[PDB]
Amino acid sequence: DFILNAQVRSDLGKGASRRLRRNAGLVPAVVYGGDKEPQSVTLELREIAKLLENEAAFSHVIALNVGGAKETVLIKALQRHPAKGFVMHADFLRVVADHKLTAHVPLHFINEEVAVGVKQAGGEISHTISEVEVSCLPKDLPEFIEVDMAKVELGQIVHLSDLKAPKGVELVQLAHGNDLAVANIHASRV
Amino acid sequence: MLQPKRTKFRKQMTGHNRGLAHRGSKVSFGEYALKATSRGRLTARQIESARRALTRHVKRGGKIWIRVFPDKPVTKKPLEVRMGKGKGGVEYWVAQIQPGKVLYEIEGVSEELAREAFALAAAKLPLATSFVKRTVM
Amino acid sequence: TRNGRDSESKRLGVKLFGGQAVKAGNILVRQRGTKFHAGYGVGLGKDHTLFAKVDGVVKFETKGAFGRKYVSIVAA
Amino acid sequence: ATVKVTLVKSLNGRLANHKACVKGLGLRRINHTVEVQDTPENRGMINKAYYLLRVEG
RNA sequence: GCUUGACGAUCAUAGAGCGUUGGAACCACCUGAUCCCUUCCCGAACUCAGAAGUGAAACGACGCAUCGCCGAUGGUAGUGUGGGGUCUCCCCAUGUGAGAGUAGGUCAUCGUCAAGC
RNA sequence: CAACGGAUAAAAGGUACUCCGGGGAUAACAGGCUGAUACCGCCCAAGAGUUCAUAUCGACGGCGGUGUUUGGCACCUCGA
RNA sequence: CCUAAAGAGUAACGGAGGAGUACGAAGGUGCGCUCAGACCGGUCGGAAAUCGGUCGCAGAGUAUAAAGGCAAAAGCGCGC
RNA sequence: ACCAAACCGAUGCAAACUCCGAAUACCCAGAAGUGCCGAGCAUGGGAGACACACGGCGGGUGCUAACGUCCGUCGUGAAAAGGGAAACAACCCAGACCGCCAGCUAAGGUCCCAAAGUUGUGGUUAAGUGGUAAACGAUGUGGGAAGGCUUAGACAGCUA
Ligand SMILES: [Mg+2]
Ligand SMILES: [Mg+2]
Ligand SMILES: [Mg+2]
Ligand SMILES: [Mg+2]
Ligand SMILES: [Mg+2]
Ligand SMILES: [Mg+2]
Ligand SMILES: [Mg+2]
Ligand SMILES: [Mg+2]
Ligand SMILES: [Mg+2]
Ligand SMILES: [Mg+2]
Ligand SMILES: [Mg+2]
Ligand SMILES: [Mg+2]
Ligand SMILES: [Mg+2]
Ligand SMILES: [Mg+2]
Ligand SMILES: [Mg+2]
Ligand SMILES: [Mg+2]
Ligand SMILES: [Mg+2]
Ligand SMILES: [Mg+2]
Ligand SMILES: [Mg+2]
Ligand SMILES: [Mg+2]
Ligand SMILES: [Mg+2]
Ligand SMILES: [Mg+2]
Ligand SMILES: [Mg+2]
Ligand SMILES: [Mg+2]
Ligand SMILES: [Mg+2]
Ligand SMILES: [Mg+2]
Ligand SMILES: [Mg+2]
Ligand SMILES: [Mg+2]
Ligand SMILES: [Mg+2]
Ligand SMILES: [Mg+2]
Ligand SMILES: [Mg+2]
Ligand SMILES: [Mg+2]
Ligand SMILES: [Mg+2]
Ligand SMILES: [Mg+2]
Ligand SMILES: [Mg+2]
Ligand SMILES: [Mg+2]
Ligand SMILES: [Mg+2]
Ligand SMILES: [Mg+2]
Ligand SMILES: [Mg+2]
Ligand SMILES: [Mg+2]
Ligand SMILES: [Mg+2]
Ligand SMILES: [Mg+2]
Ligand SMILES: [Mg+2]
Ligand SMILES: [Mg+2]
Ligand SMILES: [Mg+2]
Ligand SMILES: [Mg+2]
Ligand SMILES: [Mg+2]
Ligand SMILES: [Mg+2]
Ligand SMILES: [Mg+2]
Ligand SMILES: [Mg+2]
Ligand SMILES: [Mg+2]
Ligand SMILES: [Mg+2]
Ligand SMILES: [Mg+2]
Ligand SMILES: [Mg+2]
Ligand SMILES: [Mg+2]
Ligand SMILES: [Mg+2]
Ligand SMILES: [Mg+2]
Ligand SMILES: [Mg+2]
Ligand SMILES: [Mg+2]
Ligand SMILES: [Mg+2]
Ligand SMILES: [Mg+2]
Ligand SMILES: [Mg+2]
Ligand SMILES: [Mg+2]
Ligand SMILES: [Mg+2]
Ligand SMILES: [Mg+2]
Ligand SMILES: [Mg+2]
Ligand SMILES: [Mg+2]
Repeated sequence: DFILNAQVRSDLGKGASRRLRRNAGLVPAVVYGGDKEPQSVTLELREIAKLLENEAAFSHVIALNVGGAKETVLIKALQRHPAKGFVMHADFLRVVADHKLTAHVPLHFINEEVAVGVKQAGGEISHTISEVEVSCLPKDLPEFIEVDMAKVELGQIVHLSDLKAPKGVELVQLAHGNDLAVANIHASRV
Repeated sequence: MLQPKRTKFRKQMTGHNRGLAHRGSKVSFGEYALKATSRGRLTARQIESARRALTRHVKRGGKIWIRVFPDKPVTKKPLEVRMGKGKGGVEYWVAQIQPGKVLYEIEGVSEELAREAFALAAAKLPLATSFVKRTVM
Repeated sequence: TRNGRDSESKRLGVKLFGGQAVKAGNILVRQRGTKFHAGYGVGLGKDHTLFAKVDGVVKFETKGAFGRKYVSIVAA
Repeated sequence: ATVKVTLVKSLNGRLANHKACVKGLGLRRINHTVEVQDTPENRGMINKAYYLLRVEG
């Protein structure tokens, strides 16, 4: 369940933050958004990493319990160690009932084995992007955009404008006059 | 053997190789990647030799990306030659590698088949390597 | 080797910095081109040298359109 | 208002800046103590040469 | 207190793009080339003499963040001093601290004078 | 007067027949540091081996050892 | 110009390029004007000449290398 | 059916690229204190020296080889003894006016050679690791967070 526990962070800087990761096993974090001042918090490393193997971790709303108070936020950005890969810093964006928010939503490709371009002409699938940028009110934020490739002939290109979004969801990039390809079917490599 | 088609200058200083790779450390194109954990530099004969070993194992579908380009010329002074009298001629091209840099990527194959393919490539490279998948962020 | 040539260094740069007291005729900046433009009380030489026509204090302000950098002299 | 400063390490091999910082408080030899007033200018020479001095406060 | 015109302060949070809108006075377009003046040809530009027309264009005002431009907090990189290590590189104590990105902001704000309302 | 602070207006070579003052401030031999090179091992395994990667070999690449060859440096020795 | 470590200066038989001139107007001053390039239409030239229009703002130019500059243009034209 | 300027989006690199951009260093002004009683500057008498070495940091060259070579900036030696690093110019501590059969400390140390804890508490190692090493290999062993099966019978064995 999408729950996080955080404690208020008072000591800042490089020396204090390097101590949190080394000694206490914690992670610094930020809570900005809404109409409120940013608040600095810290949370356990083994708990933030436990939430991050859910598929809809960044596409679902979280109830972050800070000390004894509670509030509704969404994972906005995430910093990772370039070599080891563990999370080093995370910032949350507050959620307001009447306010549009942007998010990164993964793509589920379905019935690939049913694709026409594969059985008949012996093609190959190549997903080009596995996520999109959306913009919707928090009441109708989707967990995943489902892309269907059953009826795709060999050599066909699937763009953003070819898929279907739920009620009240915008594709951002499409709105800006740039519909970049999602997937394709191509002949075998050799 | 990769090398630039043409360069502005023929030679370069040795320089230094410091820091980590905060740029070029994500799986951008494929779904599984080979990441670098130690620093060093790949000599464009290792990059080719590790690509041959990787595509030969799969040899059924799939797509493969190379994310490292060797674009730093290095020289050697011939044998039985004193010190000085100019700078030596260019011998080969290398790519500077920092910890965390992603080297190869692949998709269109099984998750397990990627592991045997990257283990065959990792044995031809003079640095420690890691296997990573792609995350949303 | 077919490379061993260079030229003597010309000692260019800012000679008097901001807040300093100038006397008339003092040389302020030595330049190639006009990296600094002459402001109030400052003249330009025939090799883009900034000197002082009055006495006072170096200012070093950037202003106006084109985003230039001006050297001027203000009352001490 | 007044601080006790004692030199506890040698001045051999230090930077010329740090030698001048210890000499500016009045210290001459090891285990010498001096009672200097607690001014920001004096406090700034203690902090520049903190690793050589013991401050009793 | 408002509109117009001239001169400045400041150089995009001040720009570009889109839409609406003004002619009583001012301005522009405008009429004509006798006269002053002009075109390496030409009244296009410059100049002169004006008063039938029109706010079409240009210009001013008012709207919209679409592009541009500004832009936190937090974290990260680097770094002076002292000390360490497995020493081509990094770590600790202390001081300092970006660039990029994110939340967001922006369709400016003033002075003098002259004609009117 | 470009050998560009320009020795004179005006100037090339040989010495194994050689000579003096000096130098390990500087070379040839041997010693030292290094280890590109050389030699000896090891890692991965496409392939050869009728089929079978490792009985025997082993491409393309990688990691070391020894001071052992050709070198690099010029630390000792030119009152041997 | 880089090395050169954000004041100056800074070495190597280090990495790259130029000079040993030109101009009586290519100098002074007053007045006037903006480029390269793309696209559209147009008699032979035709991808590219001369012409008209739209876009553009310096991707042009600067006697001569490169660096730093250039709208009061330091760029281009004319009279004296 | 190969190739495709140009544009759109993602994605790396640069000593001789820059829409940006520090810490230090540097220049100036004003202030308290300290200075060995001076520091600064000027003018005169006398010089020596213009073969440098290594260690740390920033670099070129070499093979990010050399007790290699060439620069910038600190420290030491040169011209510096004493204690430590077994011995060991250049490393760490510390700068010797003379005498004492007095005490306290620095670096480094406290079983015997050989001065001082066979000191106290909680763990690890079985390799004489400590007391020389790399890719790579291995049911060596300690700690930690989670998983997959499992009395509808799990894993090894054994019978079809
Ligand atoms: Mg720090
Ligand atoms: Mg180098
Ligand atoms: Mg980078
Ligand atoms: Mg040279
Ligand atoms: Mg040169
Ligand atoms: Mg020089
Ligand atoms: Mg003049
Ligand atoms: Mg001394
Ligand atoms: Mg010292
Ligand atoms: Mg007219
Ligand atoms: Mg910050
Ligand atoms: Mg900061
Ligand atoms: Mg910022
Ligand atoms: Mg001569
Ligand atoms: Mg000479
Ligand atoms: Mg000279
Ligand atoms: Mg002779
Ligand atoms: Mg002879
Ligand atoms: Mg002979
Ligand atoms: Mg003789
Ligand atoms: Mg002799
Ligand atoms: Mg010698
Ligand atoms: Mg000599
Ligand atoms: Mg011998
Ligand atoms: Mg020898
Ligand atoms: Mg000997
Ligand atoms: Mg076979
Ligand atoms: Mg050896
Ligand atoms: Mg030998
Ligand atoms: Mg030898
Ligand atoms: Mg020498
Ligand atoms: Mg001899
Ligand atoms: Mg003898
Ligand atoms: Mg003898
Ligand atoms: Mg500097
Ligand atoms: Mg400089
Ligand atoms: Mg020198
Ligand atoms: Mg020449
Ligand atoms: Mg000119
Ligand atoms: Mg034309
Ligand atoms: Mg102008
Ligand atoms: Mg640079
Ligand atoms: Mg350049
Ligand atoms: Mg005295
Ligand atoms: Mg004297
Ligand atoms: Mg000399
Ligand atoms: Mg000398
Ligand atoms: Mg020297
Ligand atoms: Mg020397
Ligand atoms: Mg030396
Ligand atoms: Mg170097
Ligand atoms: Mg060095
Ligand atoms: Mg190097
Ligand atoms: Mg030496
Ligand atoms: Mg060395
Ligand atoms: Mg040095
Ligand atoms: Mg001597
Ligand atoms: Mg000594
Ligand atoms: Mg000793
Ligand atoms: Mg020893
Ligand atoms: Mg001893
Ligand atoms: Mg005692
Ligand atoms: Mg002790
Ligand atoms: Mg004893
Ligand atoms: Mg005991
Ligand atoms: Mg032992
Ligand atoms: Mg041993």
